[PDB]
Amino acid sequence: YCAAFKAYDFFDPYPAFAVDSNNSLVYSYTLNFNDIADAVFENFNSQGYGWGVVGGQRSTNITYRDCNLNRVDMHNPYMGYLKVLDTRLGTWGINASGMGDMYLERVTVDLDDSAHGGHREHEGIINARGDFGGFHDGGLYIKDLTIVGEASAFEATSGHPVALVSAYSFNASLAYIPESSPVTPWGFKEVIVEGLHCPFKRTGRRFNSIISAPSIQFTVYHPMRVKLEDCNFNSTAFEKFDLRGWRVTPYNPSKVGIANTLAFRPTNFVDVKDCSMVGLEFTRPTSAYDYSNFDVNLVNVKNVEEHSLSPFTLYTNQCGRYNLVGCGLQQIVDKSMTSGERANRRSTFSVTGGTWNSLSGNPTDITYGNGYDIPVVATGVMFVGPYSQTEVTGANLNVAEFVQASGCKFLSSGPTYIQPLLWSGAGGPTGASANFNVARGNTLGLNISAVNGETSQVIAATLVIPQGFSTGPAAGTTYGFAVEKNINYQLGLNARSLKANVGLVRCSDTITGVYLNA
Amino acid sequence: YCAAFKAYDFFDPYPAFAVDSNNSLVYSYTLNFNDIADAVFENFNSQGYGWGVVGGQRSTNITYRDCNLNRVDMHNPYMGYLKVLDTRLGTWGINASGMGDMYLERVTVDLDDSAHGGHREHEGIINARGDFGGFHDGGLYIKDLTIVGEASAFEATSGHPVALVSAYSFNASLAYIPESSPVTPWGFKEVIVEGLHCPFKRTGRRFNSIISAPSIQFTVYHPMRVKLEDCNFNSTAFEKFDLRGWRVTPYNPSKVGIANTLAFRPTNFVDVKDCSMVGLEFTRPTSAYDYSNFDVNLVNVKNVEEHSLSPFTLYTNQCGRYNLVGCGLQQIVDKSMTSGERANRRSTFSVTGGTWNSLSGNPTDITYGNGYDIPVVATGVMFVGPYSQTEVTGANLNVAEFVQASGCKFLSSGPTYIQPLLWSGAGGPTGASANFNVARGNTLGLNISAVNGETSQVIAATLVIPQGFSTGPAAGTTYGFAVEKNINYQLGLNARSLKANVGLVRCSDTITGVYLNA
Repeated sequence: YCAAFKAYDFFDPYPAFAVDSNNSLVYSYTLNFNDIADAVFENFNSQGYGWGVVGGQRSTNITYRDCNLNRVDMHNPYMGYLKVLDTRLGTWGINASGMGDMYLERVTVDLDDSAHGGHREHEGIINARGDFGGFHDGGLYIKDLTIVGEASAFEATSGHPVALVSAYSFNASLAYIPESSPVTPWGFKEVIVEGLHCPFKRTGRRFNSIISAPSIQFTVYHPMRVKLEDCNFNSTAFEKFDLRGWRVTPYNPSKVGIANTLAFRPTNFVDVKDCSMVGLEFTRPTSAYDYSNFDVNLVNVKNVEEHSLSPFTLYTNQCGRYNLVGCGLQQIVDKSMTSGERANRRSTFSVTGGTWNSLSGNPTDITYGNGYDIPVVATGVMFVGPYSQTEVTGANLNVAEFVQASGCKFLSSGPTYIQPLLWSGAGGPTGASANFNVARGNTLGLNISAVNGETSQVIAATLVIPQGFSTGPAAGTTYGFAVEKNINYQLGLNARSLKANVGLVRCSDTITGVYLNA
Repeated sequence: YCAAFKAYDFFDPYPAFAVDSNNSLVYSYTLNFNDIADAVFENFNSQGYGWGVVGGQRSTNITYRDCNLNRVDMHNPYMGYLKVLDTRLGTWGINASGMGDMYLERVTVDLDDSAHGGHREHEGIINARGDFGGFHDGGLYIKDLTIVGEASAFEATSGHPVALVSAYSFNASLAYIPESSPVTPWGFKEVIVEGLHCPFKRTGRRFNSIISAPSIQFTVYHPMRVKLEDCNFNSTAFEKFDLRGWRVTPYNPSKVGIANTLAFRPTNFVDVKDCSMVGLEFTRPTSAYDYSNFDVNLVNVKNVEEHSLSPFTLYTNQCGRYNLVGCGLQQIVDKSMTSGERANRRSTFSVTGGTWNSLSGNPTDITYGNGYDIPVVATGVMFVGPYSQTEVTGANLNVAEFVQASGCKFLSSGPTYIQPLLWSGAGGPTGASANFNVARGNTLGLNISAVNGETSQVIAATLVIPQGFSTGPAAGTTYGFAVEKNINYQLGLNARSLKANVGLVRCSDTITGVYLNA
């Protein structure tokens, strides 16, 4: 019952290490307060091994400035704001349920936990209270966060590193939010991270998950909006968004099954700008909880560190819409590597600008419904990979079937640019057998060798695949001087929903090759 | 005449509430200073109803930190800088004319004004002094501003909520900047807002305007550059940029009439990124003050709250260039809802990526000059709305006439995609009548039923509308095997500036339908 005060340079050489008969850690606090308001703590010094040194309950407008503590904690939720500025934090991080907003600025976290064997009560760095239901009805705003250490002792027992943000309940029959309560059970309403620095390289992935709910109690919602900006993870493995332990979103209370991402409203939003990772993964929830529709925006995302190659790959398993602008893309895979599932809904992908360097593989790996009804669209993209103009390679067929391109360039190795080859043979007047799929809307070029009585000429024709308004084939005519005749060509088409299957190549003269005229 | 000092820990349980014989508020101060420099005020407590408790004149390099005051004010302009950090403010906000820069960081504003009978000296939250001409020759930089309350008394007595930033003069004959003065009469030279939080939902719109000049004195220029980022208005009505009441911009001193927004230089710049609002509106000034040319950039703008649907609408009747990248667009309306005026000049629109979900209406509403000379250009956009492939609907004709699209998809309700239908009939050799407009540069596909002496075939042909270099019609030639003849078709065109009117459908065989091949 204190208000309008300020504390100053208390000095503790090291915190207490209290155990029980079984040599397991028990609670002990250097500072413990209940029912305070308008408090400022400055230059507090209690850092080291042991239990968290701060315990708070039912407080308002708490500020920590220039402190050196191993934990900032709050059992009963706070209200108003909670500010941690210019503070160095220990392995426990921050554990606080709240009905307000949390602010972090210029905070360093040290994750070493060697003295403790396992004993990690909350699996993330910034956590809600697992004994209060795991709710935080407010936003979290982070600026210039620095991470050092690894927390190897926890990883040995659990098998994975710590998460960045965690919000879950230990037991839904003891800690939960009742239906009649006016509290909205948000894990965190919003998460904004602007500036994450990791000066030391990590072999593997930096975090187990960005937002984690590793329980099976299903008490709180996944955050409505997550934004990452200027975050350098400095790791050699892809980061992932795990969505497998969250309550059903309040945007779909009736639990309507979504068939296409464009036929339902979005329920969650993710933005990543100017951040550096090797890859990003989205894992959908299990059945009876899979009713979300995500909206993802990626801008200028690639790997800048020298040890792990530049291009990044996008793994996805959750229904949603994906937009990429000026990114260093490597591959698009419609599966989650963590679980192995292969997607069960129709998504949307759009790529604008940047470079699509697939290295030694195909640009896309999409197999849900054989890839039909998946509109991958690219505009003004430079494609680098195992493409060829004289041989029909796997990359040539993959990019022609799955990607609708416009104003794009292709370059395998040489200083110049090439046109991918799709088919080679002799398309005479009786037809020739072909078998390959092309996305409707792509432009194809055909090299024609026209021969008259005693004269011949090389013809370069251009053909556009119809969008699918009709069941007719793709055909056209052109003229050639020095032979004084018309050249007629036609490609047979079989319906493949968004794509088309070429089954027969036919021309009045001989067609020698079909090229991707992107 | 004080300098190089600091003041700490002054507690005032509540500010003075001074009135006059007519029970109206009069001035009263807790702190008052003239001619100071290098001053720091920390932990000042004076909060509640009454007149603003701070009044300053002619100062340099003033700093407020960790304060709890109902107003921060400067009557005569300051120079150097003015900083408000980690401070809680009352309903008055900040009122300061300046000859320097203003900085705000982590400031909470409470808008409740019940005790006052609806009287506000200024109509915004951050204001320039109206008794000094309403000028501020310098920038305004805001970071993590939080708004609580509603200011219901002022809204009840005026009809609209308070504005965000305000700069105007009460009387131009008493407070103004003379021509011979070296002061440049900027309202605010630059406005940068990064982070706006509104934890409580508002029924209506949060602010009357972003930058407001609600007088008819015309003493200061509109801000040259305005930037918004990570702003969540949490309201159910659109926000608007009101451009009435501003002095003519110095970029057009001779007041040259602009006609196309591309033949004159830009005069004002607006950027909005990752903001959440229902809509956005631009209202042009009245005649004798409409000489501005705006440059607007919108990146990733949509509504994320659960109560108001995701897609956002753009209202504008002001001459300028508009760019949208990855936005959740609903409709583009070339009129102002506030005033009802439509337009008088030619603008430019460019849409890249994102989703264009028009719900149950048309994607565009453009009227000025019947839509001609307005180049709306889209690239890689997914269109959702009342489209149909078996029937001709208004959305089909609207999107065909007003939007020039390339690499775009259409989905009405189903799990698959459709091609909008523009015309149905029987286009024989004589020619069937038709009447519909299509923007030049779009690709049109037509379903043709070809019949030979005994054989028949379905033909799918594509056509590109010429850009307008000539007065000839759009024609083409294709070939069909199994009928052994060429198929010729032609669409009669009537020139409408950037568009073309199709008046006749002609083909040697029968044309049964015309589709938008995008």
